[PDB]
Amino acid sequence: GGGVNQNGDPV
Amino acid sequence: FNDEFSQPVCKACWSGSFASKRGLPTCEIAQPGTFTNVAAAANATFNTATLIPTGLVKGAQAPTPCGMGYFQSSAETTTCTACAVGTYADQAGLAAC
Amino acid sequence: GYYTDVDGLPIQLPCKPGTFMPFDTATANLLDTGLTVDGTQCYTCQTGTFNDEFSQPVCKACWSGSFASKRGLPTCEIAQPGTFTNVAAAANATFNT
Ligand SMILES: *[C@@H]1O[C@H](CO)[C@@H](O[C@@H]2O[C@H](CO)[C@@H](O[C@@H]3O[C@H](CO[C@@H]4O[C@H](CO[C@H]5O[C@H](CO)[C@@H](O)[C@H](O)[C@@H]5O)[C@@H](O)[C@H](O)[C@@H]4O)[C@@H](O)[C@H](O[C@@H]4O[C@H](CO)[C@@H](O)[C@H](O)[C@@H]4O)[C@@H]3O)[C@H](O)[C@H]2NC(C)=O)[C@H](O)[C@H]1NC(C)=O
Ligand SMILES: *[C@@H]1O[C@H](CO)[C@@H](O[C@@H]2O[C@H](CO)[C@@H](O[C@@H]3O[C@H](CO[C@@H]4O[C@H](CO[C@H]5O[C@H](CO)[C@@H](O)[C@H](O)[C@@H]5O)[C@@H](O)[C@H](O)[C@@H]4O)[C@@H](O)[C@H](O[C@@H]4O[C@H](CO)[C@@H](O)[C@H](O)[C@@H]4O)[C@@H]3O)[C@H](O)[C@H]2NC(C)=O)[C@H](O)[C@H]1NC(C)=O
Repeated sequence: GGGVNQNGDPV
Repeated sequence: FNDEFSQPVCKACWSGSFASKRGLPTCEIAQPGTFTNVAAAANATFNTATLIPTGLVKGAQAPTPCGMGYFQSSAETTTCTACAVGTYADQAGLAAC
Repeated sequence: GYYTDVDGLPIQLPCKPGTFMPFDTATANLLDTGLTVDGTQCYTCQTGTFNDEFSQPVCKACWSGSFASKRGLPTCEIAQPGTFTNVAAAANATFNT
């Protein structure tokens, strides 16, 4: 999750 | 989402899918280069004595793009796979590095 | 708005249209908690914002009548007949001279 803004669902 | 007639509760979008709009009859499927993994999403369970469903946790609204250095090729998935030697992924959300 | 990810790059490269790069972590616009900027990573645009220009320090805010549901959209999505979007607080970032 690098370079992904607003964060996201964990892999 | 909800796809049936005369329901007392909606249904939670599963992992690998999302519902971005309101009142969708079907869940949208994540596309290559993205994924949704909501582990707490669950469907309502009907109380067989009172016929009332209680536990609903909504799914994902938007898909998460794969991070830099990772990629995803299949559509309905819950994870990103780092690609092997000789290849790289310098953008977020790549269908193939 | 510029980045360099490998050693000895001749020129700064511009962030691609869907992404942005702020001055630093403190003065950054919408950018989440754990994310830090050190000049090696362009960051996507938050949902509800968009960007279509190269080498930008901030993402642009989607106007009333349109929306951005995914991450790092080069363009905003137009609301369709039957729906609408009215955010009165939406505003672009103003530049200090
Ligand atoms: C709450 O309760 C809900 C009750 O309906 C429940 O909804 C149901 O959820 C299930 C999933 O748990 C939906 O299942 C459907 O399965 C289809 C196939 O799934 C996978 O297909 C693969 C096929 O292989 C191809 O693709 C793979 C990669 O994906 C690739 O490797 C191959 O080469 C092939 O190209 C297969 O390998 C896997 O093993 C699986 O079997 C999906 O395609 C369905 O997608 C749907 O398409 C429907 C078409 O009409 C559409 O109606 C749906 O909206 C959706 O787009 C889907 O994934 C089941 O459909 C769904 N019920 C309904 C009617 O929507 C919720 O899951 C539950 N919520 C929670 C959180 O538990
Ligand atoms: C922050 O800064 C941003 C800087 O860019 C700024 O983005 C810009 O915002 C403006 C709007 O404020 C965008 O304008 C564009 O207008 C186009 C048309 O809008 C209306 O179209 C009428 C034409 O008539 C048709 O439609 C009417 C009803 O809509 C109908 O009655 C007729 O029958 C016709 O069907 C026209 O007369 C009116 O005067 C209006 O102008 C839209 O189509 C544009 O949509 C874009 O399409 C582009 C295709 O390449 C693309 O850029 C996107 O897909 C986008 O959806 C758009 O709405 C202007 O384009 C936009 N700039 C960029 C580069 O995107 C933000 O608004 C600002 N944010 C805030 C909060 O201030």
